[PDB]
Amino acid sequence: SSMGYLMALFEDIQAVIAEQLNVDAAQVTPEAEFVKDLGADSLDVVELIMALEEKFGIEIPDEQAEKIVNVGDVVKYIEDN
Amino acid sequence: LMALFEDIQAVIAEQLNVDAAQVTPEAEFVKDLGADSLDVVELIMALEEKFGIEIPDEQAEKIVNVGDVVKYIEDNKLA
Amino acid sequence: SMQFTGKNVLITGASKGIGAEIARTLASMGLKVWINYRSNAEVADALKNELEEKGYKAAVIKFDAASESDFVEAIQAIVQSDGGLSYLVNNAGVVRDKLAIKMKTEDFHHVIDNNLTSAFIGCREALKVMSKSRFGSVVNIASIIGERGNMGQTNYSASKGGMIAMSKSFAYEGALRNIRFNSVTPGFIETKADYVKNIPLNRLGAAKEVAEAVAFLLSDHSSYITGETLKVNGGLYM
Amino acid sequence: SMQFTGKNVLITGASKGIGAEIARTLASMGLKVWINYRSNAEVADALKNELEEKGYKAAVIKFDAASESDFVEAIQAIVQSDGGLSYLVNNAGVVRDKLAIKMKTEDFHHVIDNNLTSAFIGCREALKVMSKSRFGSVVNIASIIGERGNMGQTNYSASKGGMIAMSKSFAYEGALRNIRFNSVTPGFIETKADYVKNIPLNRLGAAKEVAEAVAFLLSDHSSYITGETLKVNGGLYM
Amino acid sequence: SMQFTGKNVLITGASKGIGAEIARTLASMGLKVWINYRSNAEVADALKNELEEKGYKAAVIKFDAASESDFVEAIQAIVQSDGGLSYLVNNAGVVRDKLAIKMKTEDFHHVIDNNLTSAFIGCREALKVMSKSRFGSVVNIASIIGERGNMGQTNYSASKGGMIAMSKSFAYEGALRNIRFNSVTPGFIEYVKNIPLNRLGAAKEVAEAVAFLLSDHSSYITGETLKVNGGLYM
Amino acid sequence: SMQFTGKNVLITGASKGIGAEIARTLASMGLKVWINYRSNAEVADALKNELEEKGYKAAVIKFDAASESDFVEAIQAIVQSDGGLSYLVNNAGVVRDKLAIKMKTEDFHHVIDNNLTSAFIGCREALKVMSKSRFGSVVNIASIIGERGNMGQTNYSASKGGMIAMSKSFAYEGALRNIRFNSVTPGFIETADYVKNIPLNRLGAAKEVAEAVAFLLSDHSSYITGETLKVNGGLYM
Ligand SMILES: *P(=O)(O)OCC(C)(C)[C@H](O)C(=O)NCCC(=O)NCCSC(=O)CC(=O)CCCCC
Repeated sequence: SSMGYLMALFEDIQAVIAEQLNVDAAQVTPEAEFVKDLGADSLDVVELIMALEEKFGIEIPDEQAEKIVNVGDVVKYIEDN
Repeated sequence: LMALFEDIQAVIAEQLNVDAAQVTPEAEFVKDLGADSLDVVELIMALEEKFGIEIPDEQAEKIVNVGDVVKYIEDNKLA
Repeated sequence: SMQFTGKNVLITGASKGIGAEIARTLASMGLKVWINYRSNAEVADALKNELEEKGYKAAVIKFDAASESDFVEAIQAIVQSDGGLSYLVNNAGVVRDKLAIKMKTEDFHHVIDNNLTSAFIGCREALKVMSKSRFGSVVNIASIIGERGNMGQTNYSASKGGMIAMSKSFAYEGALRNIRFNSVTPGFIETKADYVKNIPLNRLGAAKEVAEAVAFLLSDHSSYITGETLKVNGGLYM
Repeated sequence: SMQFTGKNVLITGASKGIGAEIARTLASMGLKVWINYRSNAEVADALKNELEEKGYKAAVIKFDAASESDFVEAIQAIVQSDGGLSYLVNNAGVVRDKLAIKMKTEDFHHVIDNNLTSAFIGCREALKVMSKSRFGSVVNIASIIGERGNMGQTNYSASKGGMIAMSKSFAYEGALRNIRFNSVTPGFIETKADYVKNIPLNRLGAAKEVAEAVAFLLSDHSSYITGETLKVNGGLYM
Repeated sequence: SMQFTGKNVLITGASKGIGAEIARTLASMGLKVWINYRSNAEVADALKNELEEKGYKAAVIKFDAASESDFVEAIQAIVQSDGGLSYLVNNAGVVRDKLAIKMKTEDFHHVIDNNLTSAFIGCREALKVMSKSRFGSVVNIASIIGERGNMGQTNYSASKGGMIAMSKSFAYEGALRNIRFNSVTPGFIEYVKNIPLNRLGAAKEVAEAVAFLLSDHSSYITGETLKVNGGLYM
Repeated sequence: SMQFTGKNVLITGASKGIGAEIARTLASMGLKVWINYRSNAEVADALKNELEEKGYKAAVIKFDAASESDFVEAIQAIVQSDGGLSYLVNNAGVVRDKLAIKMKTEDFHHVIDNNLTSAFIGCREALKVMSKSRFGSVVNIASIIGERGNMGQTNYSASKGGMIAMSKSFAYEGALRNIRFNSVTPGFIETADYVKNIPLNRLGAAKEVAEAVAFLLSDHSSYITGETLKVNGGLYM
């Protein structure tokens, strides 16, 4: 089902972010921001986007990726376009 | 005249590691140009090889300046 | 030929060799050239006479470029006479090469004091007289290479490397007022075959070829070039 | 107004920017300029017409400077038209900036092949066609980025640092036949306030300021200069 | 021994010559050395055994350093085996000298592709695998001088100058993670009158300079090119 | 640490800062260090005591490194005490910054004579005392300022750019007898405007300069002479 998929998708995204930024997965909520809340620096975010890009086999254009600031942005992006 | 001086001046300059302008007729090998003991022997043997002469030790000791050796070499080399 | 917005140039140590050809070249490009000499006036006078006979603008000026007060007064005299000074060529170096273990610190002082302090005074006074106009160019020229090979040059290299670095510092200090500072390092200049041996272009350089490199760095064509060292050596060093 | 013994010059990638101003400058000093372009002819045609309307000599020529056969044939065509080729400017180049972690190997190859191999082909063909003349001058347009490197430009810096070094090796191989090879390393050229903060001259360079340095290196005035890298960066790098 | 915070190192083109001596030197200094070979397994296996018989840690790994997939996967395998990769030495260069007018563009392309792309891939992957440790050091080694004179080196100089400028650009990118990048330019390693020290250099003298640039002793040195040539060029 | 065939080293201007850290580092790798100082001896004596209490070999020696007779006699005294002198570090130097238009030739000469002539004397004497044994290594402590220049530092940049070039000519003169000469060019050393333009995003530690000096003295750099080793965190490449 659609929520079943959401659950599983969010769980995959959460684990990527949690290793990339070395934070506990419970800190990785839809509203958490990579930098302000999860201790990322600018390069961490670039590395995070690449880590997501080849787990989910997508290309996030630089112009798109500039606007991806929190965990929910990633969920919406994959789950959309 | 001058051609032999230039030729000899060049040998002296490279042997003693000085710029040529220091190697004037009045310049003394030891006092002005800083030749030490090994330098004197090396320079003698180089000029002897270049010009095919052999200088008596007693006469080498009386060559104090550059003009002295140029004069010695004109007088003693083969035409 | 080359284009110059400025009108006159002072060349230190300009009586003979590279210095005289710099004066000759820059005068033929339309600058009024000031020919500095330190001791015997006759060669400088003859150069000035030669250039004027060829239809150029030239004057002689006696001073010791290693003397702070003498150099300062000479530039004041030029500014009084001409209204200003657009360009400066520091070329008052001396050469005295010895192996380091044979060289007294007096000998080292002799070369460094003369070569570096002269270029320092000239560059400093160029900042002072060039800054109001928001325009100027200064070339610092290193000594011609002394011997074949790499020995005997500890005071030569100290002088040359010091000049190049201090020129870069002047480049920062003059930059906002559009006063450029650049260096020229000549190779073996005819001013034999064993020397030409290691020169890719297979010949000694002409003094005129160095003078035209200096002219380029003074000219408007190098207007975005400052803090540079231009080698004029036929490929001897790359 | 600089002096040129040679009569013509080929400038790769000369439609716009620095390459077009090189063509503008050299045509104004009396050389016949060959304006290379790879795909869209309109801008090159317009440049050629502009120069011809000023009374200068100009022609356009289509080829990809990264293609050995295309470049080789184009120089052959110029030699058939003009009788020879005196001067060459390797200006063609592209950028594809990216942090290295985001850079595909193809992104790296694209810049190397287009920027460095192109200059190899031109330098090699210059050696061939200028050798029987025992005369020529070649300028390689590099960049400050090839001297100091830069974040996001691993590929561009590699291509331009390779160009600067390769040029010196061509200088050695062409020197006996009086074929000179020199590079220019422009800084930030206008053809942002943060980047200007670091430039001592406190402005971006004009394309004309690069072009006139290139002109100097092709001209007879630099006849004892080979194997050099001329910085044109306003003091941004010394 | 020289002090190293890191634990292991990958040396491309490690089977012979300078690369093999870098392996010996670094292994003797306590690093686990990964010996890259592309064709001949026998020589690399002999080196690994030599080092293991001396009480050092060593492994061999086969890949073409100019192949993107092969080199990427090889670093991945080392990270899987050892937990990470502290150090990298790019030394996979080839020398194919010819007069320029006798050089085909495909010859130029092949040398430059091998020499620059291998260093590019190595340096790029170093940035990736070293970033989380916020630590690392990478040395890019130029080809040794292979000519008595100044002719026949247009693709040699293109490769060397390209590698030196590349490395500087990597130094800017890696500095954001305390990853240093430096180059080494060897001279004549085994015309001798043009060498001030009046002898050829030993491969071990290159290896110990490489070791210094990897070691903690060079921790404020990045974007530098270290000449190891006995004064041949200053 | 690092391997040394030589046994002792003289460091000019070694009482504090980078010079003292060179003494500290080299002493910790087994060399007997001679700590030059000119003026007040208490700081130098305290360094010597510190190093001896750490189990190392150290001695102080007073001389003006800009004085030919004083420097020459000091090296003679070390050769008499120790049997010879393996290593020399020319670190003595002063700064007197000011814009050039406010700088008397006096202010220029002082820095030139103090910073460049001292290194000349030291390198010259190193050639003399190291030649018989066909072994030596000499490091000249220069600066990034000598490589790229700086506003307000026409005198310092002249002295350090002169030092860098002069060191290469010494390398040519000492090479046949295995006496190596190299320079180090530190950037901004602790002994955020500055730090902005430094890629490693920090000032260098004096120890980081000292270990680069140690490398160039050590046997590990045995095929390296006439080099200028940048220690600047990427500030200049
Ligand atoms: P070494 O260390 O054995 O000799 C030094 C010494 C003891 C001879 C000492 O300088 C000296 O005693 N007196 C210097 C006064 C003197 O003898 N001057 C003339 C120098 S000898 C000379 O000039 C001969 C020479 O070199 C000619 C050069 C060769 C060209 C023919």
